Amino acid sequence: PQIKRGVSLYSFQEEFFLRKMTLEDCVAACASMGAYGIESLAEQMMPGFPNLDDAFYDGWHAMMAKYGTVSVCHDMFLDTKKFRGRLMTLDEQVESFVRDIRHASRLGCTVIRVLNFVSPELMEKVLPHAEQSNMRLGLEIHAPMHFEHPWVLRHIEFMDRLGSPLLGFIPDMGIFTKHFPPVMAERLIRQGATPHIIEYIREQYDRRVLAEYVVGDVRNMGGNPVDIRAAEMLRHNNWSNPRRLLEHMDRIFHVHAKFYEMDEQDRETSLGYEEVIPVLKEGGYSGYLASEYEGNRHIQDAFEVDSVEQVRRHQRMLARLIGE
Amino acid sequence: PQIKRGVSLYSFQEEFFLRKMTLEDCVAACASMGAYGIESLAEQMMPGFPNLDDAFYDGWHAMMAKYGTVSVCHDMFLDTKKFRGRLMTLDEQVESFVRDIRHASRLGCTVIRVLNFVSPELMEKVLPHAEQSNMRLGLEIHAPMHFEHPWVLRHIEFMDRLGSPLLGFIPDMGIFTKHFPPVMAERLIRQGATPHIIEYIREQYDRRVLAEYVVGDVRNMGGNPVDIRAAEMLRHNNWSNPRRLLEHMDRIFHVHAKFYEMDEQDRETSLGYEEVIPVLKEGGYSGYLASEYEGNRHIQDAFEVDSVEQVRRHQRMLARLIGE
Amino acid sequence: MFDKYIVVEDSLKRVPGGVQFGVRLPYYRGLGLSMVETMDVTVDGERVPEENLTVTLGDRTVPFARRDDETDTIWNFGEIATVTARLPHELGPGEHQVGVNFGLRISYFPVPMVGQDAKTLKLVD
Amino acid sequence: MFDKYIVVEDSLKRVPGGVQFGVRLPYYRGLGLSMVETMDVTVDGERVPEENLTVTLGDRTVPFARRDDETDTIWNFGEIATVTARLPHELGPGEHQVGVNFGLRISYFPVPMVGQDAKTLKLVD
Repeated sequence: PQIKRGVSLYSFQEEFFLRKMTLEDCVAACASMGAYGIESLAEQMMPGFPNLDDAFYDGWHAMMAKYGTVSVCHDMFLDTKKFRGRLMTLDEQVESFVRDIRHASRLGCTVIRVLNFVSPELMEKVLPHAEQSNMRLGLEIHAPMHFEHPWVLRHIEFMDRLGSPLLGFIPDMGIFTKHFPPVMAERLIRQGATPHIIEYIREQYDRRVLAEYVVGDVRNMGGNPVDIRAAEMLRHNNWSNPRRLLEHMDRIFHVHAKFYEMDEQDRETSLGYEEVIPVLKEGGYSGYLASEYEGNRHIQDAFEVDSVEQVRRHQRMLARLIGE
Repeated sequence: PQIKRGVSLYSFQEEFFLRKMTLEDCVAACASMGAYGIESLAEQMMPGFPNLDDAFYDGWHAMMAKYGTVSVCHDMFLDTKKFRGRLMTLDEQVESFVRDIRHASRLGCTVIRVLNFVSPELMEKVLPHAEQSNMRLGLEIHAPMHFEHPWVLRHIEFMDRLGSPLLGFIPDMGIFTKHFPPVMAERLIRQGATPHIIEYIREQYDRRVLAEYVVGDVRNMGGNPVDIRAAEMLRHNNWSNPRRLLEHMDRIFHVHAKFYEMDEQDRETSLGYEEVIPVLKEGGYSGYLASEYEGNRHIQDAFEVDSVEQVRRHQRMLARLIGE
Repeated sequence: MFDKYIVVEDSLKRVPGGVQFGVRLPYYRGLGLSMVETMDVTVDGERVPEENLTVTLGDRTVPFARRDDETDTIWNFGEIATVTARLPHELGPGEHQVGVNFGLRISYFPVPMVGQDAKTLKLVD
Repeated sequence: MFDKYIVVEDSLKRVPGGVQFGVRLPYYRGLGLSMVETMDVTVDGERVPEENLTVTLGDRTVPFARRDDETDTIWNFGEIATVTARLPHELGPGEHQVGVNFGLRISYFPVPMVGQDAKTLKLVD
């Protein structure tokens, strides 16, 4: 009974983009669901970052208290390609990362979502700065990666050597994509995909057939460019072993409860919540599951987006599976 | 000290193709290295399969005795696309598989290399036939797959349910591709690849960067079609966690000791033998490591192939690492 | 992503030597202007070269060709930028087609991230 | 794979209505003839249509267009098949170019596996 419910405000991006919900509107909706853990993206909803003033940070603290919510996680970004013709120097990357540690500290967070692409060497070099702010750094593991991917294995080598409890991981539930997501398949057909070939792709997805086989096969049976791009989604969405989480539980700081579609039954239609949540309980997980709605980008061409409703259903699903 | 040295005769394909070495020549070379375990491909070196007569099988038994070698493993193939416009029926697949069980029995083998693409459902349906011949069925795990790949996870689900000790795995050392194989990179340059871009690809391979990132990046920096195909080899060659083998040791029947290039130092230049062999010892492995030379297909355009020499060096490397 | 929202309705206005209109960035967070690698603008199907384009974000107007120096000028999430197109002739009244094709230099993505939109806008006075 | 060995040296011979020559399969095991999905043959750069091609493996000669029925006829590993090309005119003496482009229907591979070769062969008498 120690798994906690939260929401990444990324879930409300469509309404925030359209100026239908403010930053505080998002937090309010979140508290109304009993999802008191808040995850935020300063570069998404806090214009003026990384130059936010004490009036903002004090106001965010007062907002959290007013709603009974907790500022849990800050999601950093790292624009290594900010300068045309080159990448940031390692020192420029450290400077950018320290920005986010400072901000997460002032926001009251206990963990930062470190982008999946961040190198072990950068994690190592910024560690003293994290230590000074007692800030956990959780590298996101998202599709098509998993805890046995060689990039993650190399990150683990570094964390084993450094021996710091502040370095760890944030699994994204898209590494538990059990079925080809329906809203993805449906948008592909709206874009002109061949329905017979989409059905082949969805079937082969469930069968766990190698991605490169499905791609070449769709090519070989005369798939159009949309069909081929549909097949190539198998390179970007994956199932992984849920019991592998048990090996890394001390480093699992936070979970991105990614979802695309909650049906009227309060069931998520493609991601492996019923397999993963029992494992987190078996492992003694005491962190947050933070709703991360991404259905908007797939349905927005033909349907109104209702992120609050989708997150309400998702939170009811989480509560049931946690055993509240 | 229980790991045994063997050779898959696939290692000598170039000389066999060119009629420089007979089937018996291959076995003889193998015994001359103290690699007494023999793995063979009937569809490669035994014309007339699946209609070999008792004179052949008795002669193979006598050959094994003459050289002190052991007929360990038979490598099956399954031509599901034998009929144009359709796949074999499941019953046709069973019939083909039973051919190979029968042949492996008559050849004296204790294990069959089952092609990586064979479905769990076929493994399940042919199991009674394997049981009748007490024949182990080892599904090959080869790149880009690994023991946590969802295809393998599903195979494991079936074997856990069936509860038979005859169903298992044959890891191929290409799932321990530590570096981009030099003979592969060199042939790509002979085919017209850009040397600066090849160096980027080899570096990113060591860095464990996501395959799709490397591919898109090579595309983006102006790579020619050969450069792009070079980048796409990251989808077909992978590193995996060597300690994962410990979880599955009771089902690891045999190991394909794939290699591409043994240098003059008796070192394999890209595959993870020094990491894997200690794990097999830690796990109590008592099977064979069977040399599987594949360098021929990459070097044959510009260099003579000397498979016996390459396998001699490989066997010396295996002996040293096993601790003979 | 957010493609249907790139060209802002009711925003086409005349300026000396051309027109201005509102543009939103098809991305889920704010992005420095320097990583708007391409923004191909068409007016009435005719391309506006990069030398005739300026971007206004808040109180800062920058020539599009100088965006490389705008590494920390943020095109905020959902923020409408005023894009100014210098044109070779005055635009008559009524409706005109405005097209914008974005390619974004996203650091964790290997190729430009793309978003495209076109809308029929009336010349609002 | 084995591409440099597809066209067999010293094997070009006249037959009634055309020529024959030796061909090896660019694959690492024997394969049923029915999965030789394409075998594009050129003589002197001119394509030989599939209806003018036959394959002889051992004592069996089959028209290439009927290979679908040859599911169990094995092109063995390294075995030289005699490919017979019916041509529209007699071939003069001396050297001629023979090209073969294979596409193999390999069951564990999603697209045709390819091998190609061309050699200058002398008309051996």
